[PDB]
Amino acid sequence: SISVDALVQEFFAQQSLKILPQAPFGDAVNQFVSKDDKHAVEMFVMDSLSSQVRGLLQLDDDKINEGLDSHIEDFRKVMEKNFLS
Amino acid sequence: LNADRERLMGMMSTKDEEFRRLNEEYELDLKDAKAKYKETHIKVETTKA
Amino acid sequence: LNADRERLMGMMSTKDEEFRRLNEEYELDLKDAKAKYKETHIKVETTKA
Repeated sequence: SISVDALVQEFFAQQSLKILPQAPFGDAVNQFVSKDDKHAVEMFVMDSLSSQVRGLLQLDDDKINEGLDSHIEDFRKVMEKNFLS
Repeated sequence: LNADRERLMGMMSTKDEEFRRLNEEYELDLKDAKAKYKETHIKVETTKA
Repeated sequence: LNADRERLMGMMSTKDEEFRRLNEEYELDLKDAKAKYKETHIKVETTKA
């Protein structure tokens, strides 16, 4: 009595991905089965990496040399708060 | 003392030629080099994540 | 001709100054320049073949 798409959507909540945003990821994988886009999620992943590299290049040298482990999930929350639009 | 003075005359005279030629290869290598390491590295951690 | 001799000797001294650094570089340069291509290239053809 539970949809497999609903099952994956709810199970994407327990863990938070290192750079990928969890909610648009579920959206894309659900779209794979919904509109039968056999080749969907690779556009999502390439767009995500292209946006992430562009965003990180906008920061200063001191910030990137000091660290990079935090900025990635900072831009990840940026991505989810963009996804609501 | 005069001899010592023209010692430094010649020292700077040739060190200036060395300095300008080394500046020429520096300009070439700086045009070739830039700071491309960070561009290489950033995609690396992006891909691994 | 005095200033001429000290110009010659200053040229000698600065020349000795210049040659040593290039020799020091060329040691390491010659150590690693010749071998690597020899193995790299042939394995490239071998593997792609």
